[PDB]
Amino acid sequence: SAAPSVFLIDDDRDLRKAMQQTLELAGFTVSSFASATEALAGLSADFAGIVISDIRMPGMDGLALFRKILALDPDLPMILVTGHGDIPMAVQAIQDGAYDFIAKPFAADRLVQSARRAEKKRRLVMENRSLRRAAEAASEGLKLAA
Amino acid sequence: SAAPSVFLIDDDRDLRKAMQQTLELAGFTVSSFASATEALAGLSADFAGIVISDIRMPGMDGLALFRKILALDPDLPMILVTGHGDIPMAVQAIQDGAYDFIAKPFAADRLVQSARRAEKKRRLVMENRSLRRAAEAASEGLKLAA
Repeated sequence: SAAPSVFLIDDDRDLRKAMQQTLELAGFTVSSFASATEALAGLSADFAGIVISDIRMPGMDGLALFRKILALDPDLPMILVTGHGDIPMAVQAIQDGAYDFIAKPFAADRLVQSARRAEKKRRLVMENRSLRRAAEAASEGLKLAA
Repeated sequence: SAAPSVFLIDDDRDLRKAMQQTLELAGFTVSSFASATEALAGLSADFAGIVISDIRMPGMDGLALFRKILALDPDLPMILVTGHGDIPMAVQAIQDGAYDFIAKPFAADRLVQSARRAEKKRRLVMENRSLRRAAEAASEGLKLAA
């Protein structure tokens, strides 16, 4: 089915671009944004992809965005791109539900591996949800029938 | 249901112990081994847990163990504990199907986060497999019935 999906957020257009190309060259369909609120407006518990964001941003930072996403769906994985100094915070965020972090300057291969792992997680989640809905629907039809 | 499960492999009994206690204190049930072949003898596609192993070991190393596991079940996640010098290889192994790596000397929190992510992945996989089997079984019964 559809190629793996990513909502990518970064105030820095040059880094946003380099990361977006890395992901697209890895087979992902990417929607990128300069701001978190804009990305957020397109997100819901039905989103089949993952979110990748710089942890620091003017306005809504990466952890503020993470908390909005956690509220939307704890199983929608979020990856934090972080400078060395903010790693401890990113590790704390992971303890709180964030999915993973990538250190800057970003290594293209690490970015791809982290995104692929997160996307497999989201895919399993959506498939699980789908199978459960199918089991319920079937069960409901039969229930009525008999 | 059952607590998250781990097969932990390390030739070094002191590191094996410190890692095992970290995991058990994090809620995992751990079976630890000094050698890869011994751990391997207890593994199959039905294993509900994850594998964590030092990448270097006398006899069968961590990548040799990884290749046996890949052959058993690509979705049984394997985490490599690695020294700084072997990180590039561990990254290559991840590109080839290994799940993740942890750098030595191990940080207790990073070990726990990596194990929890891998264990959630395995749990989703086993649940997916279970739901599919349930859908097939139901479908088969109905097929016969009608």
